[PDB]
Formats: sequence, C-alpha cells, structure tokens
Amino acid sequence: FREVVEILDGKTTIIEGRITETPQESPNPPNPTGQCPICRWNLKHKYNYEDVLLLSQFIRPHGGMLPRRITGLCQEEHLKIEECVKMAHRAGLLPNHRPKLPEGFVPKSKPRLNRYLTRWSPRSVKPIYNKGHRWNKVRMPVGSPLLKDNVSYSGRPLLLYH
Amino acid sequence: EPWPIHPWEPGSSRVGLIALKLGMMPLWTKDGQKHVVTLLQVQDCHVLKYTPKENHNGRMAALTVGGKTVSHFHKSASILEFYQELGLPPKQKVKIFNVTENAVIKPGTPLYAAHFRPGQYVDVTAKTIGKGFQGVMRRWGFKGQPATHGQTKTHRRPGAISTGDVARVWPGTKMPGQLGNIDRTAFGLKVWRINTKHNIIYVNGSVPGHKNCLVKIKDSKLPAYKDFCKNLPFPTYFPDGDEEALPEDLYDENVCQPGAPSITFT
Amino acid sequence: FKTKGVLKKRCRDCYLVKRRGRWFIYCKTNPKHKQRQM
Amino acid sequence: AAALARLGLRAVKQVRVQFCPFEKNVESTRTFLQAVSSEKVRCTNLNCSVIADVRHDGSEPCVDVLFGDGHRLIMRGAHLTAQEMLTAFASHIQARG
Amino acid sequence: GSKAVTRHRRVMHFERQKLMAVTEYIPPKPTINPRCLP
Amino acid sequence: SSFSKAPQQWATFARVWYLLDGKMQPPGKLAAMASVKLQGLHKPVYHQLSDCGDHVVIMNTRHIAFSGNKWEQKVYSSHTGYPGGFRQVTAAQLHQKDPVAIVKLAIYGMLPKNLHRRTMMQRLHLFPDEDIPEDILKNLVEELPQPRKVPRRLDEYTQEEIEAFPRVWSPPEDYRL
RNA sequence: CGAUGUUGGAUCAGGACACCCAAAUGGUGCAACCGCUAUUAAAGGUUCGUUUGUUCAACGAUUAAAGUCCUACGUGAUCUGAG
RNA sequence: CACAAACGCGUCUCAGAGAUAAUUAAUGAUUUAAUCUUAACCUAAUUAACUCAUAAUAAAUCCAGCCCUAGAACAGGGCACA
Ligand SMILES: [Mg+2]
Ligand SMILES: [Mg+2]
Ligand SMILES: [Mg+2]
Ligand SMILES: [Mg+2]
Ligand SMILES: [Mg+2]
Ligand SMILES: [Mg+2]
Ligand SMILES: [Mg+2]
Ligand SMILES: [Mg+2]
Ligand SMILES: [Mg+2]
Ligand SMILES: [Mg+2]
Ligand SMILES: [Mg+2]
Ligand SMILES: [Mg+2]
Ligand SMILES: [Mg+2]
Ligand SMILES: [Mg+2]
Ligand SMILES: [Mg+2]
Ligand SMILES: [Mg+2]
Ligand SMILES: [Mg+2]
Ligand SMILES: [Mg+2]
Ligand SMILES: [Mg+2]
Ligand SMILES: [Mg+2]
Ligand SMILES: [Mg+2]
Ligand SMILES: [Mg+2]
Ligand SMILES: [Mg+2]
Ligand SMILES: [Zn+2]
Ligand SMILES: [Zn+2]
Repeated sequence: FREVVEILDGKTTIIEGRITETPQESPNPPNPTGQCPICRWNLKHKYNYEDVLLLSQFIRPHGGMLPRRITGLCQEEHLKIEECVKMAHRAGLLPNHRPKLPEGFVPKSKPRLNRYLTRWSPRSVKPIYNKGHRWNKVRMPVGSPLLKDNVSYSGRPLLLYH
Repeated sequence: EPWPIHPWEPGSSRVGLIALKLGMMPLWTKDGQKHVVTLLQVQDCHVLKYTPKENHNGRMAALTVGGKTVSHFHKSASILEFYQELGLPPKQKVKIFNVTENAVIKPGTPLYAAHFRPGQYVDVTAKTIGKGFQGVMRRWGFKGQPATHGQTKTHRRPGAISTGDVARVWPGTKMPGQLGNIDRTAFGLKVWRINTKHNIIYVNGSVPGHKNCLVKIKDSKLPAYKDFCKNLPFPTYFPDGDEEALPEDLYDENVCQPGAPSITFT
Repeated sequence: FKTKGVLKKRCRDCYLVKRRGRWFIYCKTNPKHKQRQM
Repeated sequence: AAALARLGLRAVKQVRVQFCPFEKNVESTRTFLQAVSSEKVRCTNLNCSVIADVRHDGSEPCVDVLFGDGHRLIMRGAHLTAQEMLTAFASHIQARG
Repeated sequence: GSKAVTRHRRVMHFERQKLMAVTEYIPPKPTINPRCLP
Repeated sequence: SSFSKAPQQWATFARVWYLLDGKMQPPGKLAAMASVKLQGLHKPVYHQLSDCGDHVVIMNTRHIAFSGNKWEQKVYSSHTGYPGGFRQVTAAQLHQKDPVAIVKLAIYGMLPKNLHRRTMMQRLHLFPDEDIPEDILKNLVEELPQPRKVPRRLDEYTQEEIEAFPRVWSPPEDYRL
C-alpha cells in the first residue's frame, strides 16, 4: 500500500510517497479458474451484511468502497458488496472505519438507535402516517433486493418488504 | 438549631408564603402613572414539614407551608396530632413549594413579608371567585340569539353543539356548568411596597380569589425573571439575625411615597 | 426549483444528483434549470 | 492543464522537472511536466521559467518549484500519481501566494 | 356489467388471475453464471 | 409423583418468572415469545378459562433494534378524544420519550383481545436497563434465549479468526487508500 | 312515502389542504419598492355596511388577509319563515 | 348600581428547551477529480405543529347545629381572641 507524507521545515514542503508491505491473496482458492474474486473463492450468494471479515477486505480506512477496476469484482458482486457495506455501516458494524475528529467527538449527542438490515438512508425516509388498509398496504422495506438470490437453507423466500 | 445556610446558586428556587388578600389600593409612580395594588397580609406563615427531593419529585425538594391559624375544635384527629408533634397551632391553608436542596428550611420556622423585597416579580396562586353553575354565555362568552325579532325561548342557549355526521358531541364541547371555584395563578405581578410592621405585600394588579382568602405567593417562574433571586435573601428573611430592625415601609425606586414633595414636572 | 415527474438536462452544465431520497437537476450557470423529481 | 490555467500561476518563478526517461517510474513525472508546460500555463504567466532536466543515471525523478514568496516546493515523485501531484501543487499554490 | 373492451383494464376473475399467475413466464437459469466464468 | 392433592395442585399450577434480555433484539420477536409465556401457551395444562400465566421480566428495553428503517418509518397514533387531539409520533421519538413503550405496545398488540389481556399485562415487567429490583430478581427461575443472534462487530473479532479468514484478493502495491 | 321536515340567515362550529394572512425558502424577462410563479407548513385568524329572501353579485370604508371546500348543499326535539 | 354584591364601558397578566419539512453549505468513496450523503463518521443555518422544562392539585376516617365572598341537592371553608 502507498501513503503520502508531508514534511514542513522553514516554509518548505516535501511530500513523499512511501510503499509498505500489503497482504496478498491466499495460496489456495477453491475454484482457481474463476475470473472474479468472490466467484472463485465460492462466496457467491454466501455473504450477508454481517460478514464483516469479508466486507472489510476491500474498503478504504474511512469507510469508502474500493473501485471495481481495482478490486476485480464482476458488476453484480460489486453492487451487492457495496450495498452490504452500506447496511453494515448503518447497522453499526465496522466501528473503526470512520474518520477521526477529536473536536467533534467531544460534543456527544443522543444515543444511537440500534438497527440492522437498513435499506435506505436514515435521514431520507419519511414516516408513513397513513399506512393504508389491507388491500393497499404501505410496506416497510427491509434488507436489499440485490441479496434475494442468496442461498436459503429453510427454503422460505426472504421478506424484503415488511 | 437552624439548618445550615448555603450560598445562592444560579439555578436555585426559594420557598413561598401563604398570605391573606386584604383589599385593593391605588398607588402612584414618580412618572405620574397610577396603578392598583393588592394587599397580601402574611398573618401566621410557618414551615410545617420537609420532604426530600428523591422522595418527592426527583428534581426538587418539597417544603410544606401553613397559613393562618384556626381552631383546634374543628380539626381531625390526624391533623391535630400532626400539629401537636410539630408544636404549632393548626393552620387553615397548607401548600407545597418546590425548592432546591440548598434553600431548605427547618420545619417550624416562621416566614415574614420581608421575604420579598420592593422591586420583584411574584406568582400568585389562589382559588378564584366561584360563581356556581353558570350559563354558557357567562362561562364561555358565547354570543346569544337576537332579543326580539321572533326568537322563542332561545335568547341565551348555546345553539348547535355538534355536527350531524358525527352523531355525537366531542369531549371538548363548551357547555353550561361550574364556573369560578378553581385554582388559578397570576404570573409576573410586581411588588411595589413592603409593610414590615403589619407584614403586608403590595403586589401589582389583580389577584385571583375573593378578599380575605388564603393566597399562595412565590417567586415568579417566568423566564424573564429567573435570576432575580440573587439580590433577595436566599434561605429566607431572619429578623433575629441582622440585629437591626427593617424600616416600617420599604418602597420601590419609582413609588410616590405618601410623604412626597408633590412632584412637579420640569 | 421546479417539481417535475421527468427530469431532463437543459444544458451541458446540468448535473444529476440524488439527495434526500429524490433526484435533482442542479445547475450553477443557469439556476432556472433546477429540477426536482416528484 | 485546465486546472492550472484556472489557478493564476502569476505567482510562480521557476519549475524544474529532473528525470530519467529510461527508468520505469517516471511516467507520472513526465505527465506532470506535460501538464505544467502547456500553452495555457505558458500564457497565464510568462516570467515563469520551466526547465526539463534529462539524465540517465539519476534514477530519481523529482520536481522543484521556487516561487517569489521565498518558497521551495520539492516533490520526489517515484510512486506519486500525476493527478495527486497536480492537486498537491495546486493546493500549495492557492494556499501560499 | 362492463363491455368486453374498456379503458380501465377490466379487472379479471380470481380464477383467471390465478391462471395467469401460474402461467407466468419463467426464464431459463444456467447452473453457473458465465460472466466471469472462463 | 406421590404428592398430596393440594401440593400437587400448587406444583402443577404454580406461576413461573422468566427473564428476557432485550439488548439488540427485535421488539416483535421479543414480544411474540413474551406473549406466548404470558398466555401460558407453553404449558400442556393450558386452558383459556384457567388462570395459567407466568411472569415475564424484560431487561435492556432501551437497547432494542428495529430491522430496516422502521425507526423512522413506523408511527404510533393516539387520540386524546378532544377535537384536534390526534397525535402520530415516530417510533424513534416514542422510544426517546419512553423506552418501555415500544415493547409494551408490541406485547399488547400480540396478546389476545379479550378481557384477560389487562390481567396478563399486569404480569409483565419491563425495565429500560439491567436495573431490576431485588424483589423481582429473587423471583426469577430461568432466562429465555434471545430470539435473534446478534452479529459481532469487526473489532470484537479475534485476531486468530481474522488471520484465519482468507484474503480473497490481492491489492496492488502502488495503490493508495 | 305506517314521513330521512326545505333555501337563506342567527348560535356553535369539527375537519381537509388544492394556503388568503402570518413563517422558512428555489427561479425570475428578480437592480430597490411593488410583483409573477413553485416548494414546505393547517397551532391561530380570515371585518363592518347600502340594495336584494337571497347563496351569489355590484358598490362604500378598512384590514396581515377578508381562502376553496366537506360535514344530511353541518346545525329548525337550539332559533327565524324573508323566499 | 335605592343589598354589603354582581357587572363593563373599567383594571392586571400572558413564557424557556428540543424537535423538525422545503431549502442552504463543510469533509468525502462508489466514479483516488468533483459531488450536501434512499455512502457511513461527526456536521452547522433553518416553518408551523408536537413533546418537555416550568406552573396548578397533591396533610385520609370530628362533623350535631350556626354563618359564608362555597353552593341546585350533595359537597367545600369557618365557629378561642372580638
Ligand atoms: Mg358563590
Ligand atoms: Mg344580545
Ligand atoms: Mg314565531
Ligand atoms: Mg322571547
Ligand atoms: Mg310558538
Ligand atoms: Mg357514531
Ligand atoms: Mg356482462
Ligand atoms: Mg319518503
Ligand atoms: Mg316507523
Ligand atoms: Mg372552525
Ligand atoms: Mg402543501
Ligand atoms: Mg405569505
Ligand atoms: Mg383554519
Ligand atoms: Mg349536494
Ligand atoms: Mg342543511
Ligand atoms: Mg337537528
Ligand atoms: Mg334551515
Ligand atoms: Mg321549535
Ligand atoms: Mg311567507
Ligand atoms: Mg475528493
Ligand atoms: Mg462545491
Ligand atoms: Mg408537564
Ligand atoms: Mg368543613
Ligand atoms: Zn464475479
Ligand atoms: Zn443547466
């Protein structure tokens, strides 16, 4: 991995690019002929929002996702992983992947509401005051439709709207 | 054995008094305006019992204050026993004041009208003049029906009380009933004058309740008069502590005193 | 801002951004091109 | 080039880019030189002196910017990307000067 | 009683609705996705 | 088995106190099992007319979790009766005002709609935190399992498990995060 | 149809927002004052008079404004009977 | 205003915090640029509602009779200074 360091001395600035050792891929993938990382490690339709050990492999230290041209994923797997990362960040998983602000960490606010499988942004949803009757019912989306193809051991389809 | 006296704090609340509404008197200001003040006489105001903050509200302590003395022969056994343990004759009105823990006073302590000072705002709580079962026109100010253009037995009726589709009347409907005998509070009444000899407060404006009624008076709780407790005696007024008698009448900075040079404008 | 059901860019400087759950045509050169998806 | 043109390079004295074209990690520095020696950058300030030093054994591509605040910004670019180098240079120019 | 041809989509019988739901098209699905297959 | 009639009756129809931790648990999944225990549908001697019903003590009520955006989408509607007195409060606002309210309403809704609902609601004790009076604490018998398995956050993971999990991709050395 | 009593007005109004006023903003062929549109918001208000039975309508004087509707074209076991 | 009262035409008083919708910007990935973010992290300027500070009530088991600024009845306040 590459880092940029800045040095200031006597109104003179020097920026340097330092390369440190980075982890490499594990020696034995179960499906070596796959052209895609997830699809060759046999994790397709196998991860969820709570699999942080996989979701944190490729995200920036401040929580941002990594570009597809760098990660190597196929488009659908990239979208699924991006949605899973968003859901984990909203649920509260990955607590060390946030920027550090000492000035803003002191003014504590109201306690965070526990949540999980959150599809939309918490600040963009309006409360459903009407809620409809049985024939026209306003359903609350839960989870994401991108993960509707995950393996279901019980056989019951996931309730994405409830 | 007085309880320890604590220094005043920005978020402190004081105890109040239970006075008697004597009457109403005119008063004049040095600028020429004329106000009307109510006389509240502190006849015999005492602290009866103390209740801790956690045992009462969890935010403030409760001090119980008793007003004018009554007869022993018309009180219940429990009340008479309570006053016998306390050591004071029975009182007529008993009220509860929410104070801070630093303003607590030992029970049995007397309270005087010098507890308030000329130039201050107070809250006055009392039971208003009860007018009994009053009609809707006097209870709610409803306009009546016309007098003589043909109306038959409807000159003061409320009229329609609800809507046809609802098939009922809402719980907030204004209808004839009791009017007057309820507790009301007047906020932000100015104190103009304190008569120490007779223990009387001259409070600005009107006071709820009939004359010669027991009135619960305390410091104003409006946000505009939150921190005027600084200059006032914080725990209470102790006439035996200063060892110097207060003046018979304490006036405000704008009150035209009875002995005046008959103010003329320049 | 004009509230519309269909958003279209009226120049080359209009950019489409998703905010508050809606889609927006924001424009800096021509502020009259501000459109909000209903 | 457009980013530097829209910055007002009037307050820059000398920019010298010293590199070895036969190396394998001078592409970013060469792109930086091309971006900083463009026609728009030339016309936005004429007194600026742009120098392109070519070596073969230096093996360390670097850039030096000396400007009239008595200030020296030296960037030894062996792993720095051209876009990052341009952004850092633009930020420093708009900060001091 | 509505005509055979209307403008309001002329909601069907429940048996017909069930018939259409059963006879909905089911696209074929390969065992392994071929995008990033060899 | 060879009990006398009265002690056998007391043992068979004795009331039981159950504990339920509500930390990071869905209020609906808490309320379903709480209502089952309250009704007594977990007893083979259960009957509608019999008073077979056990006490349920739910702790960590303030730390419940709603799946999805229910915190901002679910609303609770009340009417004071007076005209203009219809209030619709969001789930988050109701939780801030009163932590007990969300799970209390869920259990009340899931309970049967007969007159026994109030009686078996009087046997439900809800506590915002793990601060239970000793009188109630000494009555507890067993703690029911939490219906939802709470996932562990990344820093809670062991280093052994972190290194055991494989690296599915190899980032380039020149890339900068 | 072995009766669901009508316009208008008086009294009291409940509600909706498709907001007239009051509040926060976007665009203007928005220089300022006046304006024109659109977004969000319904806790509170929304006048007195001449003619007409009038709902409407014209006119006079004002207002921050004198909103559009639903409520058995709200309300006659509360009132009037001008039509 | 021919009752000691009632009354207006007369007099007194009327309030702090949070919260938001539309709409502004700060940092910043997917999309190593930018980008207010149905991307996280803390962010700030911001309607009316609505809640809450705060205020009121908040001492149980004497009640025959007689007064009352208390009241339809029942209730409620007084009956030791004089
Ligand atoms: Mg009376
Ligand atoms: Mg009249
Ligand atoms: Mg008649
Ligand atoms: Mg008559
Ligand atoms: Mg008659
Ligand atoms: Mg009904
Ligand atoms: Mg037919
Ligand atoms: Mg008929
Ligand atoms: Mg009949
Ligand atoms: Mg109304
Ligand atoms: Mg609107
Ligand atoms: Mg306006
Ligand atoms: Mg209105
Ligand atoms: Mg009609
Ligand atoms: Mg009608
Ligand atoms: Mg009727
Ligand atoms: Mg009529
Ligand atoms: Mg009649
Ligand atoms: Mg006629
Ligand atoms: Mg950036
Ligand atoms: Mg910008
Ligand atoms: Mg309160
Ligand atoms: Mg009595
Ligand atoms: Zn793939
Ligand atoms: Zn445009």
